[PDB]
Amino acid sequence: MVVEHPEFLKAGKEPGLQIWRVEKFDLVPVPTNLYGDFFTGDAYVILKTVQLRNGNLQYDLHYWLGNECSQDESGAAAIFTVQLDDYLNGRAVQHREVQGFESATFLGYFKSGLKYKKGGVASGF
Amino acid sequence: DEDETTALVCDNGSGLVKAGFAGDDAPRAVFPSIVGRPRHQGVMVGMGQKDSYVGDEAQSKRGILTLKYPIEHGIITNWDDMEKIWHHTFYNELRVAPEEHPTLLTEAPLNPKANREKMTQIMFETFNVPAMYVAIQAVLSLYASGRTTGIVLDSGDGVTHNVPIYEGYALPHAIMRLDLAGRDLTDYLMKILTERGYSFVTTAEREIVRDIKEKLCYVALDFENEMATAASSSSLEKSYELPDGQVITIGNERFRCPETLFQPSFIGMESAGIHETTYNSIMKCDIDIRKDLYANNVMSGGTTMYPGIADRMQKEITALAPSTMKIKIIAPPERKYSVWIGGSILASLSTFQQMWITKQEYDEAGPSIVHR
Amino acid sequence: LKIAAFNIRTFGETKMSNATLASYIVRIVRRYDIVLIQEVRDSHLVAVGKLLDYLNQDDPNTYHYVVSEPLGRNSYKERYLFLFRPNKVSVLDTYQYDDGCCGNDSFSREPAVVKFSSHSTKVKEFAIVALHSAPSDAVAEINSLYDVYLDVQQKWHLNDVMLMGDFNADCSYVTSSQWSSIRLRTSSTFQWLIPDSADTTATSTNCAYDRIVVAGSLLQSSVVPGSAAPFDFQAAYGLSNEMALAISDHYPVEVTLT
Ligand SMILES: Nc1ncnc2c1ncn2[C@@H]1O[C@H](COP(=O)(O)OP(=O)(O)OP(=O)(O)O)[C@@H](O)[C@H]1O
Ligand SMILES: *[C@@H]1O[C@H](CO)[C@@H](O[C@@H]2O[C@H](CO)[C@@H](O)[C@H](O)[C@H]2NC(C)=O)[C@H](O)[C@H]1NC(C)=O
Ligand SMILES: [Ca+2]
Ligand SMILES: [Ca+2]
Repeated sequence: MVVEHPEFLKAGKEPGLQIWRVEKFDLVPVPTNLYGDFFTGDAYVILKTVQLRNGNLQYDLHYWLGNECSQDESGAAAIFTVQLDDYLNGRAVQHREVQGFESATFLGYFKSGLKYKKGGVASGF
Repeated sequence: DEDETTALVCDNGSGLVKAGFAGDDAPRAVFPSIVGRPRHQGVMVGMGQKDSYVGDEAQSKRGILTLKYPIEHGIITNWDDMEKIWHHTFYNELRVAPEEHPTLLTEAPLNPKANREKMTQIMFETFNVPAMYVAIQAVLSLYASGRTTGIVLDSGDGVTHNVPIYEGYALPHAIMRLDLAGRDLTDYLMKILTERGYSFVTTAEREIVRDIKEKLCYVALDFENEMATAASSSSLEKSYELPDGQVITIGNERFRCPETLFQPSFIGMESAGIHETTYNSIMKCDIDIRKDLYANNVMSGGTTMYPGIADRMQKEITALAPSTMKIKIIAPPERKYSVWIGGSILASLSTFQQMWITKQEYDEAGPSIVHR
Repeated sequence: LKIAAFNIRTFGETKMSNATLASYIVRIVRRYDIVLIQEVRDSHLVAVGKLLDYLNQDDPNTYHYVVSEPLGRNSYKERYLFLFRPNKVSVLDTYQYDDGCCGNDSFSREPAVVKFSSHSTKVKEFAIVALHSAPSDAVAEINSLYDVYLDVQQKWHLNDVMLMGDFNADCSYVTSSQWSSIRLRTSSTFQWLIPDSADTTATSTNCAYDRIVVAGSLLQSSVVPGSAAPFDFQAAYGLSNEMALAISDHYPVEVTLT
């Protein structure tokens, strides 16, 4: 574990919310204004950094999987999520999120509402 | 491009050996894990002398050859033979030199420390590869289905393995093993089908009985009552013709073959069924993570392709496990390549670029560096 | 030097599996130093493997072999199989004939040519073109053998060549009028050992289907006269009619060189 990918260094530094979309075997940071918008044919990865009472941090890894997406993107979403958890010293609990069947907490992150849409980047195969 | 489209992946199975490039739908090559050694001295018309054959040539000329199986029950036994399998894979199958192609390899669940380092020592010094990695077979299958938690059931030709996984890491302490798979059920089919009245003498009979098993056999839930259905002379028969114009009819034995997976006493074994293995596999894990495993019950390998298998497992583990528990058996239609598929993705990731334990790491730290 | 071209009907695994039959097949094979078997319908060379086991059980190097892949545009293929004694002779080069494959493929089963080295005979080096012709083009394939020999001259420059096998070259398949076109029979270069008179059929019928042609001056001189003829194994071992036919329908056309 000596990963030096641009997005990894920026991740988990301060409290907030970070989103990346799986774009042909690689992560790309979604614009902050487009948060809460997901293409049904793609796989995404989210990380909720919450501040704690002791001064330390808390990380919650969520990966949203599209309905009409491909296997490469669905798989990659699981792979990156594990590599991050390890990058944060195994201090995060992962969450599997499906389209339509979102969890209790996952729905709570978006204070502007969750909005799906048709489309998405092509597969890497 | 130097590592994206030049990367390689390879599943090492007791029966077949799957291989291909990083970022393909299916593996480009799928040949049987065999090494045929000629018994008598002679040549094929056109060719000269042949020290030994590998793959299909070994399979198609097995009468005059003495075939050896390098991978015994999922694990590599004979290193000298396995060395030639990769040689055939690199040059003969894929038409690629190994010295400029990163090579990903798959290991069985509980592959000993030595076995990981031994194959690592081979690839770098004997084949001179630029970089390589040793992933697990059951782990790739979980990543193939797009998740990081749950229990996998890889049942190939050699062995069956229940592999509990949590947060990406596999749980070795909970892994279960069972020495029965594709080759055993076929050998059971062979015997119950001859016991039916028929005869499988020649190689055209001996080889086709495997083809029959795959196409006709089905996992019939509630075996007790499935006999009453078959005992009513119903249209649960299915005729099939040999290479020659001789037809055959398969009745009870069509579903009594895969039932051995759930009743080991069929073949005389005094072990537990796949349903019980899955329950006990979970029971050897932490109590706070069983709910994930019950719901994320993935399926992989070739000997899981029998129809009605999810139905059979679902009913059994739900009948054995808790009442209020949520169970769900997953089985992607490409589960006979789950192992390879997951690796094909894994290797093609941008982030995997740094997981490659290259010759730079090898020259200094030796074969012990990839051990982890 | 004992040579023989023997067509074994339905030479498969069910054939060799029979202990009673197998006994006599190996016995016949042991009679000759070089043997060419035809109609080998063994998809995975198990019977070929079994035959070699009985022959090489005492001595591993009693007989070496030369076999081809299954040949046949008719979707019903068979193999040519040589069984030769390494001590008496040795193979130098072997190749499958390339007629084309199209539509112009002259042969049903492309002849397998083998270059030998017999130091215990007049001819030290000589070729042996094996062929089992399809009864339909019995003439067309026999006519094309002349080209096979002509190709041997462009390859190994070896004018000494033996062209033998079940040519189906008599009776209904090749009648009197049909010999005119065949350049093999017309040109004086060739010398047909097995005559039209010969009966190379285990059945009551009288047909010289199995043939043994020989070309090249040295080769022709190596042959012992009055030796080139079939081998009635029915009368030889005192077999009954069904017993003899159970083995095969064609006799083995032998010849003794020196
Ligand atoms: N559609 C099918 N139905 C039933 N059985 C099948 C099917 N396809 C393959 N098999 C069986 O699965 C075996 C091959 O599967 P697989 O490639 O997963 O095993 P492997 O990885 O080579 O060996 P292992 O994983 O046990 O070490 C064969 O023996 C075959 O009989
Ligand atoms: C091998 O085949 C031979 C030839 O077919 C068998 O001999 C015949 O056997 C049948 C019954 O299977 C008898 O009806 C015939 O009378 C036999 N032929 C003759 C004329 O002798 C033989 O049985 C087979 N070998 C073995 C031992 O099974
Ligand atoms: Ca997509
Ligand atoms: Ca496998």
